[PDB]
Amino acid sequence: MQVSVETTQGLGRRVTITIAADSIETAVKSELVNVAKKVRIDGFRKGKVPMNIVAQRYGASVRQDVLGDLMSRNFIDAIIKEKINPAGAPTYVPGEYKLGEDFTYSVEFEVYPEVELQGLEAIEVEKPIVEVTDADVDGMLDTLRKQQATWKEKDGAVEAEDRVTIDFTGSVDGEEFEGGKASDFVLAMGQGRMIPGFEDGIKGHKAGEEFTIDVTFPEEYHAENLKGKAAKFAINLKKVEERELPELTAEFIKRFGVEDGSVEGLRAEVRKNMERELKSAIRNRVKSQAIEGLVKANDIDVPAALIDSEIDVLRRQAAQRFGGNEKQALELPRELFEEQAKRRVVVGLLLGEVIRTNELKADEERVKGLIEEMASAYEDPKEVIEFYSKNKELMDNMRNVALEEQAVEAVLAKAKVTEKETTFNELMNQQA
Amino acid sequence: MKQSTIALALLPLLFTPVTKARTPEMPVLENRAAQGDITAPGGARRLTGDQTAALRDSLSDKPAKNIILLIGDGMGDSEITAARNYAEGAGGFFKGIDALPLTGQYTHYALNKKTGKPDYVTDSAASATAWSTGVKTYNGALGVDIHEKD
Repeated sequence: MQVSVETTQGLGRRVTITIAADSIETAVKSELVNVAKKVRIDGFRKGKVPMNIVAQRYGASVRQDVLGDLMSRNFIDAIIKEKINPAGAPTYVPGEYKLGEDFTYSVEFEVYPEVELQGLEAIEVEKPIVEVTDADVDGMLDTLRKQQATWKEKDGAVEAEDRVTIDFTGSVDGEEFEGGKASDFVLAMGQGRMIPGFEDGIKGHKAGEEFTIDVTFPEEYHAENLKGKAAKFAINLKKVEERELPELTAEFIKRFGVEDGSVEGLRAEVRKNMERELKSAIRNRVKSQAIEGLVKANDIDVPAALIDSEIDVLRRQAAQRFGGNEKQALELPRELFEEQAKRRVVVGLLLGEVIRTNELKADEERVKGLIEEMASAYEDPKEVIEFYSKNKELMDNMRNVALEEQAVEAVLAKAKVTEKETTFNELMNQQA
Repeated sequence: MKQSTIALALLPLLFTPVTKARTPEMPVLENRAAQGDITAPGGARRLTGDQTAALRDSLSDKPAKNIILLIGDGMGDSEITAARNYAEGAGGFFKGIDALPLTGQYTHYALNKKTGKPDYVTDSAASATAWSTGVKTYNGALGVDIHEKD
């Protein structure tokens, strides 16, 4: 087998294979007897026409399909004996097929660069032991009751978490500008949509007040000479409205779906649900910082195949949410995702190398722990266990994720993984 | 107010307009389980909704003469297929079983297709959540969906 390899497109090596005329002539003739047996022409063969004659004349049509077949079978033949580690779509640049001469063609295919795993000590991870108490579950339930709070008017002392009805005079340098007021204007606190500090005046007065506060504009204000400029606002605070922490009635408790819809039942049920979500959240916490640090420790330029596979996945994932319109995905540029797509594949190669190097397999006690801790949310998860035993495509994937988790922990073994006993709302970053 | 000389015309200084545009009629009250939404009758079929509008002849035809059939929602369940149709949570994701679908058996190119932060949405939002007692919180339909399938 005559081949001429030249490293052209970096990882893309051009193994210019030359399939001999006899190899082609044999394979076309071998294909024609396959067609003859299929269509039963082999039985209708009178044997007065020699097979070399039908090979060149009638097999002239089939020459093309046999060439492409041979290119694929000479590719896999080549990479094994040449000890090459291939990658990408093998760019079969097909040279001119001279009928009777050799078919030369340049197979430009990429290679997999094996992952030079450097010091995993460079990785720094945090393991925050999130503790929960009755004050934490009740305080969180209080926050949820403030999300679902029925707001209603009151009169007298305003507080710093209310919303009110004012009527202000918008002024700069004490000069009221036109458009620059708002009458019966309902202003709410905490929300950083307004001017920073503008809510301040409201939060420390009565529902029968009129006063002018000194508050500075935002630097996000659409006037340079006015952005972060100290302005005057004659806040006519005419009403104040307070939230009502809703009724802790057992029927209201279970309205959310609290199956144990009692008071201590609300606290207990939401607690055991908190820990079950926090189980997966703490796993994702330590894992995400592991992966962050892993790639922060390690760099590899991946062949175009895997990156562009992830590009296409991310294009569909994006366009799905970006309208969901007909196939808009396929037009999104490589550079739209290239950095983070490469990053995704880099992790896949890092952990793939951890699997190979450390001979790290999916451990059945880790599959045990994973299934049971996930299904611990259920009292009797017959659905889950039976779905494994009746769908091995997910059951092996249960071992694949367990494989990846053990991979991460084997990397954590070398990594600077600090640990601390932290407050409840640590991983619970979003309350509003 | 709309002119060059600031005057909050280039940026409304008050960011809560309201303007009594749909003063709490329907944008205030939750319809609970979609009484007048999704299809039209949230529970029964009724069929007398369009009666006063024009006609009572379902709508046109569609599978099973539209969704006006009195009784027979469990198109499976009788033999063994479905077993319990939707099973409260409509399958959903976790109420089903699944934790990561994808197409790659023994792959490691997963990671970022559930991260939340610049990849999906949010960072767990594990502030309680709770009370996920099944609950039909995802799509629940049959007969004909997407390009004409059951």
